[PDB]
Amino acid sequence: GQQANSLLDLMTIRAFHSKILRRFSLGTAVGFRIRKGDLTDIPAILVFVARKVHKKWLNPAQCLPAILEGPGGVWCDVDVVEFSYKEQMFSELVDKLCGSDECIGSGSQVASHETFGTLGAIVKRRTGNKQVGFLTNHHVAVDLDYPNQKMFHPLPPNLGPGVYLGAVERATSFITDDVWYGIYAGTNPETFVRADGAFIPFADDFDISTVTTVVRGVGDIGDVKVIDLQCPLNSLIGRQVCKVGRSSGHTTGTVMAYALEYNDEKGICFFTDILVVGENRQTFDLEGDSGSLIILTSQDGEKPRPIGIIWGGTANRGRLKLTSDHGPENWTSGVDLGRLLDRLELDIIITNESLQDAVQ
Amino acid sequence: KGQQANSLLDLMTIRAFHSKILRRFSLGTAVGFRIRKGDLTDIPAILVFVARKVHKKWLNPAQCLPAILEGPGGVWCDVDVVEFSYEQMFSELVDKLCGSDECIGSGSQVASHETFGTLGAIVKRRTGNKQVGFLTNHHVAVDLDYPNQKMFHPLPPNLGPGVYLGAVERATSFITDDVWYGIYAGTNPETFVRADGAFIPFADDFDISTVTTVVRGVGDIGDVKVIDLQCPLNSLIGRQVCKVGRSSGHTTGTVMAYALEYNDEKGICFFTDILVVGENRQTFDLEGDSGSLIILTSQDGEKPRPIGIIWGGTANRGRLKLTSDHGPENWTSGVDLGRLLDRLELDIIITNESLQD
Amino acid sequence: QANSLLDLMTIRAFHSKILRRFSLGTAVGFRIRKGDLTDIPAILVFVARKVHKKWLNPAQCLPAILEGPGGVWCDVDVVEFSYQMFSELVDKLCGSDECIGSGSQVASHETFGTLGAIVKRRTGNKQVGFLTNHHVAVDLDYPNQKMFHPLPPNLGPGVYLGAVERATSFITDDVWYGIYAGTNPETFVRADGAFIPFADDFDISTVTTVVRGVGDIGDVKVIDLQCPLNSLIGRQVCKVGRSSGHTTGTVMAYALEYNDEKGICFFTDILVVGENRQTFDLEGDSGSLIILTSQDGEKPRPIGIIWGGTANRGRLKLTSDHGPENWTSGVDLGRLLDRLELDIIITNESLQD
Ligand SMILES: Nc1ncnc2c1ncn2[C@@H]1O[C@H](COP(=O)(O)OP(=O)(O)OP(=O)(O)O)[C@@H](O)[C@H]1O
Ligand SMILES: Nc1ncnc2c1ncn2[C@@H]1O[C@H](COP(=O)(O)OP(=O)(O)OP(=O)(O)O)[C@@H](O)[C@H]1O
Ligand SMILES: Nc1ncnc2c1ncn2[C@@H]1O[C@H](COP(=O)(O)OP(=O)(O)OP(=O)(O)O)[C@@H](O)[C@H]1O
Repeated sequence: GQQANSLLDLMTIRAFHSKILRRFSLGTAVGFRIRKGDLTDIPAILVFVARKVHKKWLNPAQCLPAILEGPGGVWCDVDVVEFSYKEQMFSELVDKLCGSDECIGSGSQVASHETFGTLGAIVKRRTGNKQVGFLTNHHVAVDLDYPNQKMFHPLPPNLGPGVYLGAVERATSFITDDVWYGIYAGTNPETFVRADGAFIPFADDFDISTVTTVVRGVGDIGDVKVIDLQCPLNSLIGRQVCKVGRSSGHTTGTVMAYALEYNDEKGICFFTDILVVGENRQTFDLEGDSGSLIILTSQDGEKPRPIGIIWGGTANRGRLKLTSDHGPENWTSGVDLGRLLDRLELDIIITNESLQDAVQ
Repeated sequence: KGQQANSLLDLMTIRAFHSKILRRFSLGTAVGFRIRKGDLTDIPAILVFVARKVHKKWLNPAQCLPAILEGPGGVWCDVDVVEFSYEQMFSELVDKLCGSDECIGSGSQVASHETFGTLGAIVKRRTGNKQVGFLTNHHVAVDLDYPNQKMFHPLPPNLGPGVYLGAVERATSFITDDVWYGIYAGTNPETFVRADGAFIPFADDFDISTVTTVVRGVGDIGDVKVIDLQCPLNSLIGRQVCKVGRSSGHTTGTVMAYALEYNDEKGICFFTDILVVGENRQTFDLEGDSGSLIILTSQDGEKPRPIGIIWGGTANRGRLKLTSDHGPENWTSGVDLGRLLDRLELDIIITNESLQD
Repeated sequence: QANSLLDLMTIRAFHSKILRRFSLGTAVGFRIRKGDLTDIPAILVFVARKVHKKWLNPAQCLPAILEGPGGVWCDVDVVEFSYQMFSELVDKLCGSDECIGSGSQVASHETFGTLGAIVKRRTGNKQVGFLTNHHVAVDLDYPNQKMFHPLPPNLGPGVYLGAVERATSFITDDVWYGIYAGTNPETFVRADGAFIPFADDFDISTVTTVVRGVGDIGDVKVIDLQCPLNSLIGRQVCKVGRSSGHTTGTVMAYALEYNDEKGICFFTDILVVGENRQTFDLEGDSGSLIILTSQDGEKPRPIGIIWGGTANRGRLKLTSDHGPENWTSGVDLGRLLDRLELDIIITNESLQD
């Protein structure tokens, strides 16, 4: 008879009641109840519909209950959100990240022969030789069917001047929920979590001595921050995050929901990790920022800690409307950094001391 | 040496008397107040809508319209040359008129299986059953490619949640000028005015107890104000009007011309009744506002009076230049409420105690 | 065993729930086996694709026998639905003639069409005219159009025929058929029809009653819903159209029921397919008269009017070593006549008087 106070409890409650909510919803996530336009502190399951019609034009069989109970007597609220399923910045930071700098690092532009992207972090393989490289999104890194994919910065040789970074070695795709979350967050045989990743070691002839580990526009970042499923709920949802992109530069935002699910028509259930909406009714990211690091804003004057990377373009998928008298605002979807570094056995490099010593 | 134009009727027949030279090089013609230097004056005139207003140095005398016309009994009036061509709001009212409220009324969103529209008002038929329904335009109501077209609010069941309102009962199509105005306004055997409208009865099992007469943004409206065609010209032209729409919310405007006539290539001459332009170069209605009530803004502190409804959502039909320091601004066309209340015989409900009878 | 149409629609109405699960439509006719029609009454089930009964779930295998009230049984057939001629007749039906008649080209300001038969209202003034399809006759937002032959004055030389007076919209099956053919509150039997009176100043002396290319037709033939099944299904039909000219065909099925994703049930009356793997009407023959081929030295009798515009649309795909064939939909010209209360002037004596 207790109230949910962690992400695991809400995820288990949604798993118990997966069939009721999905009947008239375009998606479902777990977070904080949104009332009168801003987050409250009451845990709730956020269900996503296409329109919020007053419950006077709804038959009784379409009015979702506001309270659900799960295993062991855990209850939580139900909140209904109105979901929906090119302004490039010009500044001194975008120019440097697009290749007008003397060094490469996080937020820099990485390109293939066909698509652009954004450099993520500078990572390290935890096993074997422990080569040095970087990690990004495979939708900009791996072309489905050319046999080899090479990395160039800023542009490929067939499009402009650039240098050859490396080749894709390991790439990730949708994985089962059991390995990712550790629980059965659903009643479907085929539930996959989309977490793109790509480890590209630097070439043996590369000039790696002109790379940096500090984030341009954020300063110095700390060690990676893992997301625990049984921690207080106000530790992930409702916090302040930032991003450095090649197209939009430094942008700020906040975390709105966790564990977004889509349920395509063919029957496969796809989970999306994080939901980020920009601040001051701005956009958190453009299209082309896929790969940029997502870092929590420093609190009580500590070192900011990356918590994930941007999946890609969410404008095509749609936007969301927070209860207000203003127009809808788009969102941004992320991926957990911890279980994307564990699945690839990668280590975050924050300073040059761990870079110089491990380049041997 | 005679009398000057001083009203709408019998000085609009002056255009009928001279409908031979007016439309040779013009896209249309209306009657109202002369516009000079961008402001509306008080001299009655006949506005001539051309697609390009050049200075009188590059015109042969053939296409130079005179500034004075004559009619029956020695009546004269001026001639005006006007340049004339032929994304919803996000606020709280817009949200309340699309299903976020607990009541329905004028300005509410009414939808069919294909189109979108706005609720006109709450009405009663003056004979027979006397059931309380509502009225709108038919470009949203009727379809002749379906036997039944039903109304849902906010959305049809095949597009989203909603409630069933009713079906179309009466919708008079384009109607001739003789019964509408009374005068033979034109020398064309086939002259029609597009008085689109549709009376839609409420469902038998529809909850009446959740509908209202409040305009939701104008306050309380009075009895319908008929456009009497024997009053001075300063009774319709130049007054302030307003509307409530599902897309554009609540806006305001002014009346510039009356009885705008349009002739197509096939030969049929079509009259449009009311010309409205926005204030401060703002728009008066978006696309999807067709069927919204047009209400005169009340002066001297009386109750506002509805005088018409919006014909169609304008984005393609209308652009006119008033001043030579700003770009063209679109206009909105309306239909008289009071002769559309006669061919669709009705009675407007203005209080909440006329809903319980 | 059913031996008529009346008890053939009744079984489908009784079993209109299991059939609609995996079908694009349903009609009543004769069983088709190996590409030819048999003499066994059956119910045609129009699926999107034919597969062998081994890649199908047990609930997706439609039974071959259904029963209805009164202990009457019928077979079930599964069909695979897939929902200008240059001659001297096409020229004479397009404006080169010295007279107007059946099969002539009639045009509105927007669309083209085809004249049907010369008709006469049975009450009131009894003034002559003609009847055709309203998707040519009526422009909806302008009810009473003017009729011109061959072309409107804004498109070419022509003469003014008249203006539409009465037009037929969707009709419910209660008045049309008589039986409640369907357990659906909204079942519509949308028979196109439009009587266009001739103008008072029309010459009328240049109007014929013989069908160009068929000769002299007899009186109209009504379709009785309870008769021997080989009286309508399996017969030979023909037409005279403005676009394709004379063309022969064969009636395939009766009372076709197509569906739309709105919940409202519709009905189509007559199914016709071409002969020798040809097309029955290409485009613009909407309104052409459907006439049974003369049998045993008789006079051909009109039995329907083409709905039209179903060549670049519906294909009657067969699973017997060939490409899809085109089907044409028609409407019974006995009830289109009755509910508009008209006649059929078959000879010159009834036109003059
Ligand atoms: N399937 C549905 N589609 C559209 N609207 C619905 C549906 N189900 C419920 N609603 C409406 O959603 C309303 C509640 O949204 P919500 O759950 O957030 O309440 P809230 O947070 O208290 O209020 P607020 O709207 O102020 O954010 C319900 O009370 C009902 O009016
Ligand atoms: N067919 C035409 N096309 C373009 N311009 C025309 C045409 N006919 C007349 N004009 C010119 O329009 C000008 C007159 O406009 P108007 O009729 O408004 O007078 P006005 O009200 O005194 O001036 P304004 O409104 O511009 O201050 C004259 O130069 C007139 O010749
Ligand atoms: N829903 C369906 N979709 C596709 N195919 C089906 C379906 N149901 C049945 N079938 C196949 O259709 C076959 C029969 O078609 P039909 O009913 O006409 O038999 P038939 O006339 O004896 O043979 P023929 O195919 O020679 O015309 C079934 O026996 C089965 O093989």
